[PDB]
Amino acid sequence: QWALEDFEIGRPLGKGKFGNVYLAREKQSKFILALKVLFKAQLEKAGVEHQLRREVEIQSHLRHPNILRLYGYFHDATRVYLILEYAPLGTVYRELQKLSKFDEQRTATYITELANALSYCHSKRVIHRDIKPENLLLGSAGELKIADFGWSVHAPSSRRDTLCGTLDYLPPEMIEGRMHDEKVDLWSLGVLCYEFLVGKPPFEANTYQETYKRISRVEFTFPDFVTEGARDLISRLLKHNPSQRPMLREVLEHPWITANSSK
Ligand SMILES: O=C(O)c1ccc(Nc2nccc(Nc3ccccc3F)n2)cc1
Repeated sequence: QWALEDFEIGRPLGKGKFGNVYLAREKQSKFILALKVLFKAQLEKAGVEHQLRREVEIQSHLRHPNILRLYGYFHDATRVYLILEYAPLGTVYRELQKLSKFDEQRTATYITELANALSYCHSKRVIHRDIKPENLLLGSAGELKIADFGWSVHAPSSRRDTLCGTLDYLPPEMIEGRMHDEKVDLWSLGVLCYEFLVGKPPFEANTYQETYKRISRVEFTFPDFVTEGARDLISRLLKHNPSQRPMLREVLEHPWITANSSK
């Protein structure tokens, strides 16, 4: 069992509504990790305790290269602490703001990485991971890690979309006040891919109700440059009916994936 003084604390990597993630290192081994700090006073207000409590339980059990590993958890009085894997390269979000778009090789690789994570997660009976770029981190060299977990944290940047970066990634079934099956995730995949190539999500709009309009009615159009295998994958992924959406492995199999995927 750990405690706060077992750790040296660096800068905040990102600041959230319930707390902050700090760069840290265990004092003895001098091994660097990321410490999520949860103020716990917003935690009651927001009515989230027991959930989080079993969430550390679940995510404790998740081992994947494309999933950020939760090493441990502890708490004191005012704060809960998640001891996390450190991802040196930061957010795919700032990367995407850097380049303004990715290419098909990068994109295809990220998408297979993600598909593996979600496939793994499903086999572990875990659904509805938050895969929007803000929640995705970059490991040692290029590798892509799903952060999720602690409700969303940001490093200072852009400013533009703050949130209201929200439902672009929400599926019609979720937004529409209904339940969801594992297939929720494959909608996000579609959206992600689009963004990667385009630089913006397919449903982006200057009002919430209009974004909704486009999502639930699945109204989205490709710029000239998007290749059609890309189009096929995306169109195949974004379907009002969950049942018409591919299974993950089918996604990995997709011809365009295999074509440009470095993995
Ligand atoms: O800003 C940067 O250069 C930067 C941001 C993050 C980072 N690595 C990391 N590792 C593990 C967890 C974690 N939380 C987190 C922090 C901020 C936003 C989103 C996050 F999910 N962030 C490295 C650099």
